Amino acid sequence: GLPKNPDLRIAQLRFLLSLPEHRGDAAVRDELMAAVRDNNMAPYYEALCKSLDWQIDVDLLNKMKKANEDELKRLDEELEDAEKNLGESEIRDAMMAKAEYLCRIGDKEGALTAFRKTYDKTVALGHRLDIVFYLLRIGLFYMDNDLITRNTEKAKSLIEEGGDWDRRNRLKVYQGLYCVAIRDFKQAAELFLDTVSTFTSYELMDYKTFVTYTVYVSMIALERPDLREKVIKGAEILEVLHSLPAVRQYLFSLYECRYSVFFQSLAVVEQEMKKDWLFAPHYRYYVREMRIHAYSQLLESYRSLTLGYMAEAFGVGVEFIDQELSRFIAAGRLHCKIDKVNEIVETNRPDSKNWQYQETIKKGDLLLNRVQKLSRVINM
Amino acid sequence: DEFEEFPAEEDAHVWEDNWDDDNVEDDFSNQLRAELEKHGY
Amino acid sequence: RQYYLSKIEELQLIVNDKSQNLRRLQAQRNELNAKVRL
Amino acid sequence: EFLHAQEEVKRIQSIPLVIGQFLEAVDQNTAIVGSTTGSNYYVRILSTIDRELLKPNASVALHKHSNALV
Amino acid sequence: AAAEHSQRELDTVTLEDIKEHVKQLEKAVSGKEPRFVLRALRMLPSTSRRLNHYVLYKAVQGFFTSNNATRDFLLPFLEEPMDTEADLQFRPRTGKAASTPLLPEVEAYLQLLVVIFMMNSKRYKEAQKISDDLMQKISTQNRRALDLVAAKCYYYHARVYEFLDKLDVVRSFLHARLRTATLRHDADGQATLLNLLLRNYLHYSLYDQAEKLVSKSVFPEQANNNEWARYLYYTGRIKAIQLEYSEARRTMTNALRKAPQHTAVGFKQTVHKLLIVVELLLGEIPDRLQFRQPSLKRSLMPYFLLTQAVRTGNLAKFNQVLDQFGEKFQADGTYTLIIRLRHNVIKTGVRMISLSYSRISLADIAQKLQLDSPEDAEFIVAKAIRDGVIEASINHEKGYVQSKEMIDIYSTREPQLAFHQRISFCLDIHNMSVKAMRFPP
Repeated sequence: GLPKNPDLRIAQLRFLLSLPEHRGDAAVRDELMAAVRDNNMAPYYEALCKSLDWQIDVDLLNKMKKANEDELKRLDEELEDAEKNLGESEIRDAMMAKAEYLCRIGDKEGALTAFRKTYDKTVALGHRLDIVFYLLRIGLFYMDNDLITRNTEKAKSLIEEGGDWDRRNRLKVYQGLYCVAIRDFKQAAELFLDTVSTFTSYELMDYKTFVTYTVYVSMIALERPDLREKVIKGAEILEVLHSLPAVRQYLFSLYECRYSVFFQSLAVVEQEMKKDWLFAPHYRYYVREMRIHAYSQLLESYRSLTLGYMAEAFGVGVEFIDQELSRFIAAGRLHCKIDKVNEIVETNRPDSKNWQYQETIKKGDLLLNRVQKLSRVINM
Repeated sequence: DEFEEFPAEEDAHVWEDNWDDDNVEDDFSNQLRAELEKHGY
Repeated sequence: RQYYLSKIEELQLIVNDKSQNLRRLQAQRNELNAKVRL
Repeated sequence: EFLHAQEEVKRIQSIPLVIGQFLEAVDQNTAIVGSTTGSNYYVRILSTIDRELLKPNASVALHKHSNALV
Repeated sequence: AAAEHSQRELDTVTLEDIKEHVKQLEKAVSGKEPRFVLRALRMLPSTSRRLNHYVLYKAVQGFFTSNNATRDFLLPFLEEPMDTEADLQFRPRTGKAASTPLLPEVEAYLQLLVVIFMMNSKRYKEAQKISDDLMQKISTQNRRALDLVAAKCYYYHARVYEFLDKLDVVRSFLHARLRTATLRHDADGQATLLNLLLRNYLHYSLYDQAEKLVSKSVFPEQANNNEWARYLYYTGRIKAIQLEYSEARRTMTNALRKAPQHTAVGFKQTVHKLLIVVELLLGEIPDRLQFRQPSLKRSLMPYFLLTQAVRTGNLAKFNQVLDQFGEKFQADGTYTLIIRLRHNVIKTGVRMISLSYSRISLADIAQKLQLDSPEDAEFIVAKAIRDGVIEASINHEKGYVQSKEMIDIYSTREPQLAFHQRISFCLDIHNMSVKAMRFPP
């Protein structure tokens, strides 16, 4: 529905180029250069050249600059014609076209100011929503946290005043993408599960990419019952996963307690996640949380198990499983303790009463601190 | 009731980061590959 | 001479707090008596 | 004395009681109830009973002597 | 210029504010309640700003004006406005009101305004004379309410001597004034004087003297949360230096909890620094969030590096951060504690091993803690067990460290004791809240 400008594939390719092991890659360079030359994207060409210390082609750069200049002159001429002869609708459309071209040619600040001016002149609620969505897309393209937050708030408010279900679903997809960008995986899983059945924001990513993101985030966020009900038994999710054997194996290995295959698939998923432009900083966190999740899931069904049993189940050595278990217990993530003399992990899961008492102590301590502060404030 | 006697004297990320994030180590894929080839032979 | 000043000062503060406590007790009793009468 | 008064208040709604039909609320702690005896009485209401349960048709239990809704 | 007119407007609204404050002081005098005084000194810091030379000149020419020596003492210390067109005669006291001598509250408050304004002008010597005269005047006064005001100026007095860099020509005077407050059974004055004296002691590094006094003197519970926080911070520093690390950590945690939400950035930063250092001494890794707060990020960044170095177990990183930023610790007054942590890092590793494992052998402990010999591991683990950091016992017959098996605490008396403390606090809170009830006549 909405136009694919700006292309997030361009941002993904740029991030991949910025990566060390893919900095020397050529196919990424070829695809990015083809996209730029199909789009005549000069300012972003300069930005990429200065960020990556690239050798700028003077002929191509000059051709791009001349094309951009003549096109901008054309849009200005159409805007003047609409102002002189036509009503506010045609000048509005001309200004939207100018802003769209500015965003297309990779100008960030120019596109921002043009879209802001258009929004100032925009009256139709649907067109305000479209402009806000364009600003959100630009912010996602440049990973501008403040811009994304402000435009998300604006879109939410606009939809609350008047919101069609299509734009609300699209805003849900954008919010899920941003939540992924800020490691807020629970909300991202919520939104992706809500939008998987009616995903229409193809400008952000393909359906398969969205489904892979949904599977990953739901795995890291949902517990076992919710994961089984909404993801394992998900209709559309299973339908698309029929065409993604790797993601399907990764998802089903943990649910079926096939921990060695799960670990191998998690290594594959980490390798995929490192190259992703959006899941970039959270790959270590995601992997650590998945390892903790697998360890806790295995230990939930056992009171005391030999370290060799985990080594065989996860397909690793005794030393590696011991080191990871010790590190995660030291961080207070697993309810167990290790007997290295016998090499037996004994779970220390608190009973219902003990956990309830500890939660009561914590919550009551917080509430009593608040009460003491309030009383000392008011009693002078 | 400010405490003026004591004078009041990049990485702008929003997400809460845990101590383990600062810990340096090889990638989990590398560790798994190493353990797999160690236990394979 | 400072005897009298110190003694009357401490007595003034204790009688002040006692009068305040008496007033609040008076009000509490009045509420209770209103409930009983109702 | 307040505890004693509450005990007396509870003692008011004691066996035996006469069933009547709550005809119509008049104001706070005051109503008209049609007793099963065959006569309608303008009676008082104890503050204990919630004023929302007194439907204009729901049956009520009244003091045998004073016919007051209890 | 209209800028001077707007300055005059804000000046006269400050005049209205100080008129309201002195009215509250007189209402406290004539109302037999000191809480109005506390409210006046609570509004005092807000109006400590927004003032200039003419504000205080018009204040002292509106009040006093009884031809007393007070005028001869405070007028020469500040400048005077010219023959302004707006000669609005600001006279809160009319006739008999100006005839009667000023109450100690109002004169103390205005002289306090003089000294704080003089301090804001950064000429400490001029404020020294006015502070000395103020406390010569209020020394003889035995008014209970004035003590509150006295308390505040007490602090300010010490404050000015901080800019005079002496802090010692007045130590005996603060001792005597604290003793006078103690025999007067005052709460606010005693607490603030204890806090100022402790600050002086720590500024001159007399930690033994401070420990002796805090052992002898008793901090009044019914004091300001601000003064409580300062006293808790100073006591935590004392206990940290005295090696009483756990009590120091608890006291500093309480001080941080009682910090004025977001009002004292510097005090919170210092408390966070000391708390992080002492928690590291205990072997506990502090909260990460402390380092990511907007106000405490850069201040605790060297402490972030220190915590990372010790948690990673890289003593080379510890020495490196000592070389670069360790000198800053000397400015922060924590260098000795940082050296103690440099030589006590291994306690954190022992605590980690105890937390993770339950029957780890001595050889494995030495391997995982970089200890050269298993006997050294035995010595370290035994010392850590004795010093209340570990809950294990070493079966020396075959060399395994068995942690004390976890018993169902809810089946023990510990929950009863915790609930007893909570119930006592709740009942005391109810008793305090119902006890005042402030029903006016």
